[PDB]
Amino acid sequence: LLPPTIYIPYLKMLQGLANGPQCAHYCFSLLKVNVSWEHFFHSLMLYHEHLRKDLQKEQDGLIAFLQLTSTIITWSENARLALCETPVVVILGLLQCSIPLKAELLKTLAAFGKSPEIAASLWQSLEYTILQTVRIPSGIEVELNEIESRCEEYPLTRAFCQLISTLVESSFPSNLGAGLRPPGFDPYLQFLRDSVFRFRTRARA
Amino acid sequence: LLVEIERFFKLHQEDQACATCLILACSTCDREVSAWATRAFFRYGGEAQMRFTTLP
Repeated sequence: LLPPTIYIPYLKMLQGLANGPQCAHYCFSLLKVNVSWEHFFHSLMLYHEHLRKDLQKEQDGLIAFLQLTSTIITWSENARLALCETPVVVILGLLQCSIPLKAELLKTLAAFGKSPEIAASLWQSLEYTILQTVRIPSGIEVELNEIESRCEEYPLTRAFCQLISTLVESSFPSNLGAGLRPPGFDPYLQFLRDSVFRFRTRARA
Repeated sequence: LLVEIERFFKLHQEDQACATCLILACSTCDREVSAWATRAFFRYGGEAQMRFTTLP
């Protein structure tokens, strides 16, 4: 069933079905072997182009698409890399667009992040995706601004934190941000000053 | 070596690596990836690794 609304509920229903580590595996196979994962990313890619070229129905569909990818990627193993490489590139592109959604893709991205060394593609995406627009003077504040400009809303931040929590778990590239800015991990922690400084003054416990 | 060019660097030397990097960038019928990477190496060297520089 193709109708956009049926299609989105289908995605949601399957997410529910994906529950066990075991079920999640089947859901993985369902798309991979006997709609394919590729079709799914394609849809996301297409929406991305339409969104940017343009500059509720879509939110329904996209939100569902993400809800599903998230559910499985979380409950999976070596398979995670396979989905990772593939939604990773597309998801990154989607994040660049404004979207309401930003947070959600960040949550999914995080699920994709692997335990090992091959974090690097992800860190580059994140740094590039904060760094790109911002103009950084030689001081600290300008760096904070880069993050603040991009991570405008609450969902954006929570998603960002989940992704960061995952990447920071155990590793990252040397001389990160080289070329564009003063390198290193430090500015990210500064950003948290913006966050947990503020937290005390939340809304909404 | 395009993906690791240290090995080239080690044997050949930095200068030669730069020269070859320039040729690959300019070189015609090359994939964009190759040209861009070589351009990147030429321009920026290896990030947080080999730096590209005048030294007193």
